[PDB]
Amino acid sequence: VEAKNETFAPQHPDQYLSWKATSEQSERVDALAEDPRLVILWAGYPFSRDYNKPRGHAFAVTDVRETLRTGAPKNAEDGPLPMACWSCKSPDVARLIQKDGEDGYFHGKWARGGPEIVNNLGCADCHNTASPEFAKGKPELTLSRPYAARAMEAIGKPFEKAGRFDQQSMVCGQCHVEYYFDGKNKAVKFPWDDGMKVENMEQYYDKIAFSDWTNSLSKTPMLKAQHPEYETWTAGIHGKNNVTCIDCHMPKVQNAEGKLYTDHKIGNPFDNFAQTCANCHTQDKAALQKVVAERKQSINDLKIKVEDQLVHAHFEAKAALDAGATEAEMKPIQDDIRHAQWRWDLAIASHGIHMHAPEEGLRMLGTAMDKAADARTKLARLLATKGITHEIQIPDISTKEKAQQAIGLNMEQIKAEKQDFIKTVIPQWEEQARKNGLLSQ
Amino acid sequence: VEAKNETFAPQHPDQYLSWKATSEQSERVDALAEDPRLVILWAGYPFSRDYNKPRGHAFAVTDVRETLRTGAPKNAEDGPLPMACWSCKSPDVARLIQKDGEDGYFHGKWARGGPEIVNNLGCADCHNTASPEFAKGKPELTLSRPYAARAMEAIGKPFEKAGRFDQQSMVCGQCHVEYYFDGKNKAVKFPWDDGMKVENMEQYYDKIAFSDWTNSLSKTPMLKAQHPEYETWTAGIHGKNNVTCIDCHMPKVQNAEGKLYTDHKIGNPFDNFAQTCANCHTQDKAALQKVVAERKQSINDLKIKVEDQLVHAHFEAKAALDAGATEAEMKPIQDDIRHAQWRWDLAIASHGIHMHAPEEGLRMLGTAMDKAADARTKLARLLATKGITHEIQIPDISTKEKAQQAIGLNMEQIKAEKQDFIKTVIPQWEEQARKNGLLSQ
Ligand code: HEC
Ligand code: HEC
Ligand code: HEC
Ligand code: HEC
Ligand code: HEC
Ligand code: HEC
Ligand code: HEC
Ligand code: HEC
Ligand code: HEC
Ligand code: HEC
Ligand SMILES: [Ca+2]
Ligand SMILES: [Ca+2]
Ligand SMILES: [Ca+2]
Ligand SMILES: [Ca+2]
Repeated sequence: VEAKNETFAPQHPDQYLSWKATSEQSERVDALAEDPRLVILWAGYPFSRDYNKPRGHAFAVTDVRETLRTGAPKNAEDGPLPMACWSCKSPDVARLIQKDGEDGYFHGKWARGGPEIVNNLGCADCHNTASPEFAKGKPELTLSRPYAARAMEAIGKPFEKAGRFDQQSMVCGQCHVEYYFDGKNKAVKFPWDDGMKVENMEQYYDKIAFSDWTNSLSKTPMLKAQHPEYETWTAGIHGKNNVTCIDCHMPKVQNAEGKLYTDHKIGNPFDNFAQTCANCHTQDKAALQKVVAERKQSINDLKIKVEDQLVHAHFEAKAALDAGATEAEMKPIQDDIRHAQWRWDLAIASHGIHMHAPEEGLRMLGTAMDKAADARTKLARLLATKGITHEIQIPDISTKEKAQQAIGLNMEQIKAEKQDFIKTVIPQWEEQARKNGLLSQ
Repeated sequence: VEAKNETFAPQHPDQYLSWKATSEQSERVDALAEDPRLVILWAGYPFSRDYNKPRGHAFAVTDVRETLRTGAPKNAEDGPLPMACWSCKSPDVARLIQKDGEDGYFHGKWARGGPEIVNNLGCADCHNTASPEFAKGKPELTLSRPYAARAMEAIGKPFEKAGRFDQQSMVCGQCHVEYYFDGKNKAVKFPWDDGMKVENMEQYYDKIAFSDWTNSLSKTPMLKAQHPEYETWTAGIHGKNNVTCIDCHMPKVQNAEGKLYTDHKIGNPFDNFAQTCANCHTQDKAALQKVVAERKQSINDLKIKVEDQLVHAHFEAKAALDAGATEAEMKPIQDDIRHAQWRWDLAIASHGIHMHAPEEGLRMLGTAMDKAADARTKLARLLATKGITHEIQIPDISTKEKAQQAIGLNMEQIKAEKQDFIKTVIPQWEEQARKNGLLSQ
């Protein structure tokens, strides 16, 4: 596998050039600053430190390098996070998987990978670049992540038997999914064995009593959702009609000399409306943008109501622990909080949900609300048995920075450490990669 | 106005015959039997006695005659309900409105109308049959209910200025809407002044402190939703694309001799798929029925979770009243129950919601859940201050008949009175109507 994408700029100029252009999509928006409530709901987990909205594929490697979530490893065995964090960021992951094998790849801390995983998300992620057919300009789409191949099988869709159009969406489905870390090596695995609906994955995580972390306010064993667009897309009316991710996000387009190719500048479809929705819809651009924005507002409105409930629940649960509640007394409440938050998180962890499957988004939040209702109703009784009967009062969480101080984060300290790491360690990584010829000189 | 529909059978055979055929749609399904939870939620209101799903237009008059809800008037001034209950059932309503004027029509009890309102929902409800153009076989659509005309104005769409296709949906919008009874005469009025969304109508009813009834379990001043398909259709993706009620429910169709006309057998569109959906869709019948049925199950699943919460809330509120809670103490809880149930009710009072605007149905239920959550959380605290800290236990409500006994209904007594009334008073009404030539001999 060839991870150095430049290698391919000469044979495949139109793709290389449009691919490279995702660097223009560089706005990196602080999702926590926008919704400080998230810091409470993720108390005790790295997402409470740093969580931004997605940007261009071109920023993948640098963004995982720079999140507060990966911390500031002193050495190849240090740092909070495992090798698996590289998995969906670079074609060097494919290199390493074929070089050291999967287990070899997953072994160790993220930091171990720093001077190995250096090329931007690119050609060998989606393409079997080895094939002689690829130089000839045929796609030769492939799944380069074996854990993604397994999952497509688990879901009844073995890649190599799927038709061309299913395969298009599956390449995106290598990374744009909900996943968890499986086993002591912490390998990536999509929780799809029982299906891809919220309640499927819920029972699945429960069969194996898995938790991503324990919320540090309520002591609840939490599950974390991550960007489930593949699951959520297939549930939506476009996916039911086999409108693929490529149909909206990678439209066929023309050379300055009318040669047709696929736009690799993967971004917002509305930017190229004539070449995307317009292919299948007669409504004009402003009409369709308007509909989409209404679904975004609806979901956001309900989204915040659920989040407000969960903020009350985590702090009520803390008030109960402080009042001497025992584990047996907390366990049913924690079950409800775990379930409520999982449904909420999965509902909105994809920033596309209002477009891909707005009605599933709304449905998940409704069922999140049902569990949050139970959680807080059980807490009001529990606290009563402890002699407390007033409303539990929440610290000021009107800003990201207040919410972070409120759950005990030393943000200056944390940012200082990260800034020191970025400034000094990353350039060491790139110099090592150059010497080893992993990175273009 | 000509309320005797037969009058028109000779000039307009294809319409008359298909119109008459809604009598084939005669299955009258007991909605209460299916969901006994409704009896609790409507405790103290007529809907807790009798509530069926819709059937054919041909059964409108007889169904309003036979519901337990209209009771068994001893005379023209007796009975629980007003004249307004006739409003959306018969073209004799249009007769009376033009003959006695609107105020004259609304004055009095339902019972007063019994020998006056006797023809089936029909031609003069939707058509200006007076127009010479109508005999010539032009539609000459009209709004025969002035309170419907006002509402279309209130919504920025004066009928006579709307285009042909908006007008099609507006005739259905004379009856298929959420309404309330305004003033001492209890005239029909659509609560559309602030718009037709759930939150519009909610603030609207609140501005004027209106209540339909007080739930007899929780003493909450309740609002009742009714079949808001007009409002809900305009909100959905088909209405946004001006697919009219006629496009799915009254398809254009062909004579045995290829004369084209509009099917007046108003029923389920799927029955005539080749002539309805198929006009605009390429998916086949089973594919589209399958989608529609999934949305129906999603909504029904959420629907029952909200209902269960509201059942708990009404009985918890009762427990609190029983424990001595004062009005000041109850008022904030009652506000939340009123709001929660209103959002739920409006979300599912239309049996078409999963088809017309599934996502607005889901959304409303989500916001119903948020208020139900607040209601029960405040109740748990209120009860605590009364020395109660255990879960409030709910009577057995597993059947319609159990739930009805549980809220204090004497159903045998009620049914016996109704049965007596139907057997003896109705045939008197029809004989009077014949003698006055209101009803075909
Ligand atoms: C595929 C299964 C992934 C694994 C494993 C990890 N990430 Fe990821 N990440 C993935 C996608 C598809 C996206 C974009 C969509 C989205 O909703 O964000 C991302 C994005 C990020 C970002 C940028 C945004 C942000 O959160 O600031 C960061 C910083 C990031 N990912 C970090 C990260 C870490 C630290 C991981 C190891 C736990 C990790 N990702 C794994 C897909 C996948
Ligand atoms: C996934 C995120 C991709 C990355 C990274 C790259 N390509 Fe791609 N490419 C992708 C898809 C989904 C498709 C279309 C397949 C189909 O069935 O239509 C393609 C296609 C190509 C082609 C074929 C010609 C064409 O349709 O334009 C070429 C020559 C190609 N891709 C080249 C290419 C190069 C050089 C890349 C690295 C810079 C690269 N692709 C990355 C998806 C993805
Ligand atoms: C793992 C190798 C990925 C594959 C395969 C695909 N995407 Fe991706 N995507 C990935 C990451 C890590 C990120 C976040 C980048 C960051 O640094 O923040 C993304 C992001 C997107 C976005 C958002 C773009 C923006 O400007 O905001 C989109 C629209 C997107 N990805 C689409 C997409 C499609 C359509 C894919 C299949 C061809 C696809 N991605 C594959 C990682 C990976
Ligand atoms: C058209 C029917 C689409 C298909 C098929 C897919 N996506 Fe999409 N996506 C679409 C739109 C219109 C938007 C933007 C919504 C808006 O408010 O403008 C998106 C967005 C995304 C994003 C996030 C973008 C961001 O926050 O920067 C991602 C990560 C994304 N889409 C992924 C994605 C994948 C993986 C798909 C195949 C499973 C896919 N989309 C299909 C429209 C459409
Ligand atoms: C063909 C490959 C499509 C492209 C490209 C886009 N859409 Fe689409 N859309 C498509 C189908 C086949 C359908 C189902 C209706 C039908 O014609 O049978 C739709 C439906 C929608 C809807 C309504 C459903 C809903 O989710 O509420 C919307 C709002 C919609 N499509 C939006 C949309 C946008 C914004 C697109 C460009 C980003 C777009 N579609 C592209 C097929 C296709
Ligand atoms: C229009 C503004 C109406 C007024 C005023 C009343 N009703 Fe009605 N009713 C209306 C529609 C559009 C429908 C069918 C749709 C639906 O969801 O039911 C009905 C149906 C009935 C039925 C049949 C089903 C049932 O509940 O058993 C009955 C018995 C009925 N309506 C009774 C009724 C009474 C007693 C009224 C006065 C309070 C009344 N309706 C007013 C529209 C309208
Ligand atoms: C509303 C529930 C209606 C009732 C009751 C009746 N008609 Fe109707 N009719 C209705 C609509 C919505 C339309 C279509 C208008 C359009 O723009 O296409 C019609 C049309 C007719 C016509 C016109 C010819 C045609 O398109 O078939 C005729 C001759 C007609 N209607 C006759 C008719 C008679 C005789 C009725 C009482 C038995 C009657 N209609 C009732 C809606 C409604
Ligand atoms: C008041 C005069 C009405 C107008 C105008 C329209 N409808 Fe109606 N509809 C009305 C009632 C009172 C009822 C319930 C009948 C009963 O006795 O239960 C209904 C019912 C329907 C139904 C359900 C039919 C079934 O078989 O279950 C549908 C599909 C329906 N109505 C459609 C409809 C359309 C499309 C209209 C505009 C042309 C329309 N109705 C007008 C009362 C009135
Ligand atoms: C196609 C896009 C439709 C339009 C436009 C309207 N309706 Fe509809 N309606 C449609 C379907 C497919 C169904 C049945 C759903 C199912 O599960 O099979 C319905 C149903 C109704 C009903 C209730 C039927 C019943 O319970 O017997 C009513 C009262 C109804 N529809 C009313 C209605 C009105 C008033 C409309 C214009 C505002 C309207 N529908 C448009 C499909 C479509
Ligand atoms: C033209 C007058 C239509 C008729 C008749 C029916 N539908 Fe439709 N539908 C129509 C449009 C213009 C759209 C929007 C997408 C697009 O092509 O631009 C749709 C969309 C749908 C959808 C997807 C949206 C959603 O609500 O989830 C479904 C599921 C759908 N339509 C179903 C449907 C059925 C069951 C119909 C017969 C009862 C039907 N449509 C008729 C236009 C028209
Ligand atoms: Ca973005
Ligand atoms: Ca996860
Ligand atoms: Ca029916
Ligand atoms: Ca009402």
